Amino acid sequence: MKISIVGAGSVRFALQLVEDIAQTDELSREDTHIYLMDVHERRLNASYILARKYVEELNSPVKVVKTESLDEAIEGADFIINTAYPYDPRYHDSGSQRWDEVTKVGEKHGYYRGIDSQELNMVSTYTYVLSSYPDVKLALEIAEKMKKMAPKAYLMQTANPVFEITQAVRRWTGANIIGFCHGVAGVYEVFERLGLDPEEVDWQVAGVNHGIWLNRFRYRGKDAYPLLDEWIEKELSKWEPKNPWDTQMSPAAMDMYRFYGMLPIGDTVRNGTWKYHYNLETKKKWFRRFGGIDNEVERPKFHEHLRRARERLIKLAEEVQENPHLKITEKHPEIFPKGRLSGEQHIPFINAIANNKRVRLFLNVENQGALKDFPDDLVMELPVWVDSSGIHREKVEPDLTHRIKIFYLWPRILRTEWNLEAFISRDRKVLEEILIRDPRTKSYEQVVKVLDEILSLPFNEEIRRYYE
Amino acid sequence: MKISIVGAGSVRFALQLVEDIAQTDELSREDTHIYLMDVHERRLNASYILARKYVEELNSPVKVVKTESLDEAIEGADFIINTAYPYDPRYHDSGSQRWDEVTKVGEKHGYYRGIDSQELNMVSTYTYVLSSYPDVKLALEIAEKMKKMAPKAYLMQTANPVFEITQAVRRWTGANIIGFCHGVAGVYEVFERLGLDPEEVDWQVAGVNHGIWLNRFRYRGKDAYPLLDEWIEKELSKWEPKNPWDTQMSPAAMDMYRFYGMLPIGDTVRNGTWKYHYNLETKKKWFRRFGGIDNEVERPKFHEHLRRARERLIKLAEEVQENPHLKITEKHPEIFPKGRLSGEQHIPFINAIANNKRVRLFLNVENQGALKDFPDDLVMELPVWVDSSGIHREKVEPDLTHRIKIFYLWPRILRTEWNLEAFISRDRKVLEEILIRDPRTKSYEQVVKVLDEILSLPFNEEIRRYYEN
Ligand SMILES: [Mn+2]
Ligand SMILES: [Mn+2]
Repeated sequence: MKISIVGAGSVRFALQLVEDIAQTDELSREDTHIYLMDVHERRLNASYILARKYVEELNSPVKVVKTESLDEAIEGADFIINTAYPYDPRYHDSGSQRWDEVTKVGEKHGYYRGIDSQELNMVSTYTYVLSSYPDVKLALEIAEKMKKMAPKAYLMQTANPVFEITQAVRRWTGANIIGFCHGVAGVYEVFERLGLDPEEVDWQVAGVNHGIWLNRFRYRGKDAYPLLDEWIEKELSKWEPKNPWDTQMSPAAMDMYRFYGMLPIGDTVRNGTWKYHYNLETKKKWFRRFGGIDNEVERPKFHEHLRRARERLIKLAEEVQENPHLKITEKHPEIFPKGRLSGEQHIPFINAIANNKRVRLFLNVENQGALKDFPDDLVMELPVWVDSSGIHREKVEPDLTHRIKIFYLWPRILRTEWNLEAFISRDRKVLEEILIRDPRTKSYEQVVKVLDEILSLPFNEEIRRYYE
Repeated sequence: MKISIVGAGSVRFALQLVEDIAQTDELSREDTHIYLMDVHERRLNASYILARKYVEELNSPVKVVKTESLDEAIEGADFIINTAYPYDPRYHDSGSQRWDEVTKVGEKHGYYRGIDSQELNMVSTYTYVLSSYPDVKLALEIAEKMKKMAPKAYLMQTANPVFEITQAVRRWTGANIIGFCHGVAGVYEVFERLGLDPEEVDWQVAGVNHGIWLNRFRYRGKDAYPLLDEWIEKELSKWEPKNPWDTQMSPAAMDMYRFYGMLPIGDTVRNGTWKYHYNLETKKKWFRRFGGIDNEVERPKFHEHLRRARERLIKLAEEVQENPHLKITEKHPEIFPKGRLSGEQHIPFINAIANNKRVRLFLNVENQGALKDFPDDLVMELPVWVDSSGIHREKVEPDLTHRIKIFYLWPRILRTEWNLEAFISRDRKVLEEILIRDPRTKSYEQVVKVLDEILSLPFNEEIRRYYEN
């Protein structure tokens, strides 16, 4: 089989994908070809060398290939993983650096954390100038190529905005796309914090990408929510975040639980109303110490760490290339483990589809009735069981609460429709209309000016012309 | 037949209803009984005397009765017209005055035009502290009474919020309510400005209460929107409103037309985004001279005007009580016309249901498939044909645009659900959550304080306790 990783320049992630493949029995065979593709020659090479080296040390028969041709990566593929984050190397070092520059423009026009930060949509680098033109455009191009050169492949969309893109591709191309995100892993924080063994809990989450809720939580044959209530009464007050990313049991999470009736899970906790996000001091009240990860201090700090980690991997690539005796699985155990899968859903999905290794996943697929009061065709993030017969929606029960539907999911669904409309219409009036619905907007003149300046940045030339 | 007017203390409207009934040939009969009910004795009395006086001057066999009892008004009714605007007379002269005071508290806390003014919801006196407790409570009470004591009657809801109340009554009691509003009449304004004969226009509107769109506009066999475009290019810049209410052809309405692809009709124009409403100066840019009717200047002024008109009718009632020879149809023809219906929808509806006089109306009724992409059970404002077999939904064609659905109607529907949840949940957190979605909210502490003060007002004690555990 042929597994293609588009955007392999994202080195650490591409490596953890390869590692997961080489460590998976059913997939660790001679006829498993992994194609690594990216336009960035040096980042691609670093992933390539560290990937081949890793499989050699693991003694895995898997073949690793690299290429700079999208078409070559796609042709005849069985699985295509889209993790690309387009950017202009003349102006920026990465997509996240471009997002950061635009965010700063927004901030000077009075939009704290940028125009792309909206109610229920605070997750950083999720959308770009609202309609995410570069990311949607690329996914659509991949989807259309896949329909002709790889008619049986799954497009595994990991690049953001996952919700908008999966929905756009489905609606406009009919391509075989499935959105992947792993905010569901926040549920293990909850179990731990409450002193529960994960394998003794009967749970389910459902909702929308970065918008999922613990609809079922049961322990020793009963509702386990009373246990959370106890923890809130006794432990919430003294809760402290272990790092900027640590929000699952935060005051914001529990305030949302109090209102909605179920606990928001994972990135859902980041995606709250402005109640929790007005400014950095408000964020520190609701997430404590760091103010979470989506703020002016922590986010640029995170991106810088990413950049450095990547540059270390590139250097390490150089090392192994000159000293073929280097043992990376010994030198750097955390980056190159041998008994530890990443925990990411991508490779289990592949093993499930190809090899009938049945597993429960949480993926962005069309609703088709799983959630009542939502359209069949709406892409949602659902519990599904996957095997070689395909993707089977688990019955969602109990249902999501009324408040979650009317106050959280529906408003998020409408924003998806607004962002999609902003992309397809090529109409600047839609971009304006979105900002007019933005609580931070104080005047129409403000809306016009922030968009004028953002669309006039030199690296946004194509986007500016698109809306002209 | 028994036609009950609940809230007949709203003198001029109650008279308009009586007048239409008396001038309707199939309803002018001695077994047509019009009950006027209201807890306000003076006002009820004035409606009562002027009503009986008018039906005499017309020689109608219609019987007019007055009662301060809700139960008596409802018992055995065939049609119940709820036009009540509940208010505590210990504190205020009317519902409007109460709304005005609360609005000022909100403005003091930084909410221009009050917390009850929200995006797509600028119409003054439409909701009251978001959940409209007094008005929703009353409608529900009437609904349950009606199901028991008037099992076949129609509840014709006129009092606001019509959308919220109609939906709530349908969902929680399943009672036989239909919502009535007259925004659709802005369409004739469009025809007049374009120089078109109202009788030779093929038109349709659809959407939601105070949220309707001119989805079909055809003239002499051709889409007539090109004529609107023509008018915009030639006349818009010099357009001027005739009074604070004149907004149908405003720059606001046209700006919405340009974005959505269809013209907002009637009160829909008042119900825009904050783009047209940030402050009085912004209102004047988009609605010209007066800044429309929903502002700190024109609305109190209109409310005082109403109070003044009501008081003149009460004084006239006295005049007639002490001079049975006065002919009020002569003294004030404008107020007491003959051979001239108001143009309102309520009495034609009654004539259609009762006597099979078939008529096309625009009413709030369950969607039931009329509009694609909306639930069957959602209450919407639809073109319907009415007769003794009931309500027949006209085919809606052309469809409402995508933008109208995703940017206007759906956001409007969600707000109705928010407002409903704010009522039945008895939960103050829901009132808070709504203000948290509000642009003029700058902090949570602001939200807490504005609701605290509003709920602590002496006349809001019932609501205050309702929201307490
Ligand atoms: Mn994610
Ligand atoms: Mn109305």
